[PDB]
Amino acid sequence: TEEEINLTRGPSGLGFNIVGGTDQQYVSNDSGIYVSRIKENGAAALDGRLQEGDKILSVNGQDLKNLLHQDAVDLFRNAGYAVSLRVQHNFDAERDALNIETAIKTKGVDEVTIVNILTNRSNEQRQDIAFAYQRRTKKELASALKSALSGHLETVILGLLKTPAQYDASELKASMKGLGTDEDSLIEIICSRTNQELQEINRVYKEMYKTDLEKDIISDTSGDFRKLMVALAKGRRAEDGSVIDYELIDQDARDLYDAGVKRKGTDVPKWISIMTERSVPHLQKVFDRYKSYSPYDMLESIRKEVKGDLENAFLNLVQCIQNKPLYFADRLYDSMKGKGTRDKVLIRIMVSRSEVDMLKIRSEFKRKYGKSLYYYIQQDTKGDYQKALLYLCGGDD
Ligand SMILES: [Ca+2]
Ligand SMILES: [Ca+2]
Ligand SMILES: [Ca+2]
Ligand SMILES: [Ca+2]
Ligand SMILES: [Ca+2]
Repeated sequence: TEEEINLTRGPSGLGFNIVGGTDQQYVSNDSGIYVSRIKENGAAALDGRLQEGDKILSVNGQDLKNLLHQDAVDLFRNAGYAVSLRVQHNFDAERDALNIETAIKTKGVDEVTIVNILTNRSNEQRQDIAFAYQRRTKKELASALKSALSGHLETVILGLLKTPAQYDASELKASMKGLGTDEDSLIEIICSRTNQELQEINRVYKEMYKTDLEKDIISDTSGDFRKLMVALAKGRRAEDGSVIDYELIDQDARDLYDAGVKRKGTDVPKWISIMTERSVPHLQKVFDRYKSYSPYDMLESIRKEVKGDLENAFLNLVQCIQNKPLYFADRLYDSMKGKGTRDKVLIRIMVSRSEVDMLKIRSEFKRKYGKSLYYYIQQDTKGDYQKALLYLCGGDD
């Protein structure tokens, strides 16, 4: 609510304290000026309209806009004795929840407004919106949208309503439930996640499904492929050390060579040890030093040495080590380049990465393919589903 308040200044000021400004912003999450306290017997106290927490929108009939804290203090002191204040009595989450509700309950469902809200809010902001929606309607927002939406738009929106660890845990469960294991989706998640992401995934997975992620992996996988996936999911890769171990970079490169191209067969345990335990910056230098010894680089060496799920997992792993944004750019390109769309891949990347490194993915994509990721999404998808993806993309080029 907005009310205009007229006060008369006395020798002790207008009678209230202010906080905020462009140089604060950590006290209010924006640049606005807010009333924090009302001094008793001051002008604002006897008037009774000004409240603690009000946002000062206007003073003497000028909209406060991008003011430093001292600039607002100078504005309140030079306003004269008769001052008019246009005030405003997460309120953002409460508003977004109400509009989503009216959108869901609009005849035919306002899918546009739902997308415009949820795809243009951060993940934490979406959690707040979910809290306010359930308090107001006594119904779960995802459940409501699951009935309201359909098709690929439902998949996107429902994915966005999960925390990052919940979404990754649910996609990992989906890739193993039943008899057919989706190795591509399992490999994509396990290979591309950081130690911090995986430690939280292992925690959330246990809470959601009452079973350790490692145990579901052991059930649905076998062979060296099982060993590589169990190793990566532990999320205890060496953290980036302060020193570059050149001796170890060269020896690791020699060990990868001797384990594969140089011999008949492959010492797969040796490959798993090096590529899961060493830090990522160390392994990037290892893969370059490997080119000094081998006529084929690490990816070509993998194609020549192993096959099937093991090959696919190693190829995805080396790409993520070498260049994670380029990895997702290529997977995005693969999901869209030919007939139809691999929507499950396209959606999972856009949901999971839009708030992590979507600018780097778009940069790599545009430089490699000459057209923006935006463009490719535009061509391959349609409708509010397309609009959702384009918002997660963030912009053209
Ligand atoms: Ca409609
Ligand atoms: Ca539905
Ligand atoms: Ca299965
Ligand atoms: Ca070999
Ligand atoms: Ca296509």
